Amino acid sequence: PLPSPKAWDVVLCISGTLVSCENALVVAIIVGTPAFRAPMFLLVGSLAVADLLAGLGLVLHFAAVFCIGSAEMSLVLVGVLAMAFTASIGSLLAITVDRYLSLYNALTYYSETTVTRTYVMLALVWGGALGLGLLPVLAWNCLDGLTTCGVVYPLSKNHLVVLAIAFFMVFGIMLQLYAQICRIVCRKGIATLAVVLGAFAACWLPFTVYCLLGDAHSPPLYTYLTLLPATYNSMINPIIYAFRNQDVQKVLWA
Amino acid sequence: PLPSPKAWDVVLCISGTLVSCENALVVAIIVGTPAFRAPMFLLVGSLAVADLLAGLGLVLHFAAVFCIGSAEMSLVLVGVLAMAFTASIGSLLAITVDRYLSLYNALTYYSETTVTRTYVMLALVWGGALGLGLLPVLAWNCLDGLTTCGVVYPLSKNHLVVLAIAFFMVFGIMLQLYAQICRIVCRKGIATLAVVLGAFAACWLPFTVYCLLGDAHSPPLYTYLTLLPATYNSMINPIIYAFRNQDVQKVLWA
Ligand SMILES: CC(C)Oc1cc(Cl)ccc1CNc1cc(-c2ccccc2)nc2ncnn12
Ligand SMILES: CC(C)Oc1cc(Cl)ccc1CNc1cc(-c2ccccc2)nc2ncnn12
Ligand SMILES: CCCCCCCC/C=C\CCCCCCCC(=O)NCCO
Ligand SMILES: CCCCCCCC/C=C\CCCCCCCC(=O)NCCO
Ligand SMILES: CCCCCCCCCCCCO
Ligand SMILES: CCCCCCCCCCCCO
Ligand SMILES: CCCCCCCCCCCCO
Ligand SMILES: CCCCCCCCCCCCO
Ligand SMILES: CCC/C=C\CCCO
Ligand SMILES: CCC/C=C\CCCO
Ligand SMILES: CCC/C=C\CCCO
Ligand SMILES: CCC/C=C\CCCO
Repeated sequence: PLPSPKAWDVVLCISGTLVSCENALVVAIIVGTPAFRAPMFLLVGSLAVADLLAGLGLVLHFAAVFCIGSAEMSLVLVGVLAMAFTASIGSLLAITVDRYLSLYNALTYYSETTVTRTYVMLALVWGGALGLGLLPVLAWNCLDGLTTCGVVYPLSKNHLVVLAIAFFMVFGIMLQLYAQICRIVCRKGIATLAVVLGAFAACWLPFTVYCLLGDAHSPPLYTYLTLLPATYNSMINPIIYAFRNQDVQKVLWA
Repeated sequence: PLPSPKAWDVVLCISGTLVSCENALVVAIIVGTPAFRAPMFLLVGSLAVADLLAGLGLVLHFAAVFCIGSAEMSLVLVGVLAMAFTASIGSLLAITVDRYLSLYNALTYYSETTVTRTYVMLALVWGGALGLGLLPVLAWNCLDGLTTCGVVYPLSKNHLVVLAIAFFMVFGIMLQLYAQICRIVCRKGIATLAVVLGAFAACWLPFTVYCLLGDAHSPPLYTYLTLLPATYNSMINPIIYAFRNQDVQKVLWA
């Protein structure tokens, strides 16, 4: 007797499908033409790949939990979603650091070296995504039943709290970065970047705060209500970061 | 008299006494000489006042819980300790940002009167210390029951989680700042900055992590064993930030 899907589960499956479609389009645009090989588009490509992985993981997780039942597969796919979300946030941070460094090297008349540091940032982001996405597989999970399980069933409470700590450190870093970018160029662009930062924060603060204010016995509705904004953020990230470029729009026109 | 204090509380009382003595000396040096009116010395004075308040609060809390029993006085003093620690963190952040901006304006050629930006930072720090140190004297009090007390008995759990969230945002901000200062300045004088940042992280991470990984029924020894480094941080802050100055040391030698 496989569980019958609920409304919220179908909602997350649909959102995962939409995210997968959008980020597949973005990745296909980037990789199809050999023009986009600059270290500026590599970070956008990494973010798009991470979001596409998250969407495909959502769809495959719904399918493998409610259509083709398996117990040793849902845990792996949940780990994959965790890795994809961590990689998405790391790529967002890498895209800001690079953007700040290049306004900074543009109003200082210093030649910029961004051929190796971009590779280092990508390697660090993906290593953090894999090292914070392999814990549910073998290290940190409540499937043993004696590990104070967290709000998410496959994930442990301590692992979730570690993820929240890392996210808040990243949020502080990217609040400083969006605070200096507001000073170097100092008017509508400042408002637009503030709106972008607010859109990023209003989508990830709910879940990353409920992770600390939530208990294992809390209603399952809260998990969906706080995780849906994360999927919405992954949905809107390509629009802000990939379809706002003139070259990508020109490729669309062709 | 009646409570019969344990061996892990006289240590806290003597640590509070040492912190109070050191920061009283620093504040006396700062305020006695009328030459110290620069914004940097104002920030150092604010940090010293916050640490002196923390030490005096520790001593008065020991005296008022273990020598002259009073629940209301104990709660008020615990709120005062929370306010003093929040003000200390805010003053450290203000000192860091002011030092970074001084380096920025020094290695660039733009200068402005920083007599109205330091006042705003001090107002923000000393308004957030009261805003985050008024909750125990307000509805967010756990001694009334039905409030899932945190690792600290008078303080709630949600309040401690909010404090940890704010601290981790501040830690991310000051990790970005201690990386930019490491980039703008640049060779053996940079490891000192790493040592200074360690003398803060290794002191404030234990408690701010145990606030999230701790439970109400957890042993009381953990609270003391993780809050002792927090007192050590306020003990060592004047040595790093006040007795390393030139004018302060010159006045001390006289
Ligand atoms: C304690 C608080 C004020 O510190 C911060 C708070 C947030 Cl939300 C974000 C960032 C910071 C510190 N970064 C910062 C602040 C200011 C600044 C300008 C005007 C008034 C006060 C502060 N200027 C700066 N220039 C380069 N960094 N930077
Ligand atoms: C994801 C990670 C790499 O980002 C950070 C991590 C920490 Cl611990 C602290 C800070 C940042 C981002 N600030 C930063 C990074 C770098 C940089 C230099 C070399 C390699 C990689 C990054 N250069 C910079 N210049 C101005 N800020 N800034
Ligand atoms: C340099 C490295 C930077 C690291 C930054 C880390 C930030 C992480 C924040 C947040 C991490 C979110 C964790 C997602 C949990 C998955 C929930 C799930 O499985 N839902 C199934 C629905 O089907
Ligand atoms: C712009 C504002 C910036 C705010 C930054 C906030 C950081 C807070 C960090 C840490 C908060 C520390 C909380 C102290 C708890 C008191 C424990 C106690 O009472 N022990 C009694 C012993 O006698
Ligand atoms: C930023 C977090 C770095 C330290 C690791 C946090 C996890 C603590 C695990 C506690 C193990 C005892 O159950
Ligand atoms: C814009 C920031 C809003 C964050 C609200 C966080 C809500 C915390 C309560 C989560 C429910 C479980 O306790
Ligand atoms: C980062 C601060 C964001 C606000 C989170 C705390 C707000 C109070 C919610 C308490 C709800 C408990 O049922
Ligand atoms: C420098 C990093 C030190 C982090 C140590 C944090 C350990 C906290 C464990 C608290 C567990 C109480 O249940
Ligand atoms: C450990 C990460 C940093 C190592 C150096 C690589 C980046 C060069 O700027
Ligand atoms: C408290 C908000 C501060 C953000 C930085 C704005 C500086 C503009 O001069
Ligand atoms: C919102 C708090 C700051 C408001 C005043 C602007 C900063 C001073 O230049
Ligand atoms: C990679 C972590 C260290 C951050 C500072 C970068 C220094 C650049 O030379």
